[PDB]
Amino acid sequence: GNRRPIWIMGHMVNAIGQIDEFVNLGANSIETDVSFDDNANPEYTYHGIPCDCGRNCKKYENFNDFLKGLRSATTPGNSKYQEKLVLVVFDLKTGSLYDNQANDAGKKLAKNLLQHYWNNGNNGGRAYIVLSIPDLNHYPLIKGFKDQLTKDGHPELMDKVGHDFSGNDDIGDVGKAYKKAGITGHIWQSDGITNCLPRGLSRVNAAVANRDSANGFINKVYYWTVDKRSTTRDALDAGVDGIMTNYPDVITDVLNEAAYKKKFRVATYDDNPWVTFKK
Ligand SMILES: CCCCCCCCCCCCCCCC(=O)O
Ligand SMILES: CCCCCCCCCCCCCCCC(=O)O
Ligand SMILES: CCCCCCCCCCCCCCCC(=O)O
Ligand SMILES: O=P([O-])([O-])O[C@@H]1[C@H](O)[C@H](O)C(O)[C@H](O)[C@H]1O
Ligand SMILES: CCCCCCCCCCCCC(=O)O
Ligand SMILES: CCCCCCCCCC(=O)O
Ligand SMILES: CCCCCCCCCC(=O)O
Ligand SMILES: CCCCCCCC(=O)O
Ligand SMILES: CCCCCCC(=O)O
Ligand SMILES: [Mg+2]
Repeated sequence: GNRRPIWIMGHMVNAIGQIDEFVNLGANSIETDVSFDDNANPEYTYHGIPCDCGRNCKKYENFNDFLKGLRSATTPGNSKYQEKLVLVVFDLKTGSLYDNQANDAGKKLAKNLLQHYWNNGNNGGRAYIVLSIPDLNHYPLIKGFKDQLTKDGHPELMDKVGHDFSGNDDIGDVGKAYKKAGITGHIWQSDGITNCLPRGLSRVNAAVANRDSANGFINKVYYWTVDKRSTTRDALDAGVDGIMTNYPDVITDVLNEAAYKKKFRVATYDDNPWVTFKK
């Protein structure tokens, strides 16, 4: 059948200069960490120690600076436009926030994205955005984000926005979280572990099983963080849509192998990241 489109997601892309670095190695997507200040305002694109093996953990920008850089990379006609960069996953580090600030955090995020990424609707960046939340109890962040876009007069930008709960929770628990949030599509399901530690495929298989069942809730599945060819082949054999990596060129090389070229292709802007793939 048709080739499954694959998102090769550059991991921990937190300095503006790293956008080109990862995209030029073959990434069509990037993942970026978002720290929050004491008021639930996004503050930095900062991961900090501990981080993935072989990586500098401390590259960062003021969050709005990174957003303007991301906008340049994703706005057709810009000197720095990268046609290939089509999805951004914001890893919202909401661990520093009280649970009752989750909604506020969503609103502040929407304000920053609207102002600095989507440029108030004036020739904004075109990439699809996944809001990745590490704690199921922070689901009210989603409603906050939405409600803020709506108040600012850009509710249509939600068409470009999707969702992830990244905490490796039980899949049934994740589904219940979405049910509470009233979310019924644009769902990516992360599964993984730092590149420093070994992991099996049981939960990723279960996420794929949910995605491909008639009444499942997951649209796309991604595995993280994968820096090895063997692991890449395993994840692709398992049927994942996305692979998050410190080395996009490693993933690219595997996808360019004759056997894999026949079953997979690098996703482009016209592949809707919210739509479950069918052969
Ligand atoms: C919107 C200004 C961002 C800077 C925040 C500094 C003061 C903290 C605000 C408390 C959060 C209440 C949620 C408001 C959402 C909003 O309208 O920004
Ligand atoms: C290959 C034997 C098992 C892997 C050992 C765990 C290693 C931690 C993750 C980093 C592995 C990536 C391999 C080198 C990356 C590269 O291609 O430059
Ligand atoms: C982009 C070319 C696709 C069609 C190629 C037919 C399959 C043969 C591929 C053999 C592996 C060579 C890897 C080259 C990857 C590339 O740059 O396209
Ligand atoms: O893999 P994922 O669940 O999307 O989120 C990632 C992991 O949770 C881990 O914290 C890491 O290295 C990156 O900072 C995050 O992207
Ligand atoms: C109703 C019992 C909750 C089932 C588990 C839901 C998963 C996370 C949701 C946290 C919010 C708790 C609540 O108000 O339901
Ligand atoms: C829970 C976040 C962990 C990020 C990955 C850090 C790698 C392991 C470091 C350690 O030994 O502690
Ligand atoms: C939190 C739900 C976000 C999805 C936004 C798209 C549809 C919203 C329906 C509505 O207008 O209320
Ligand atoms: C480099 C791969 C070339 C295709 C050979 C086998 C084609 C097939 O699947 O029928
Ligand atoms: C497609 C609907 C997504 C949210 C519902 C999650 C579930 O199936 O329990
Ligand atoms: Mg991260």
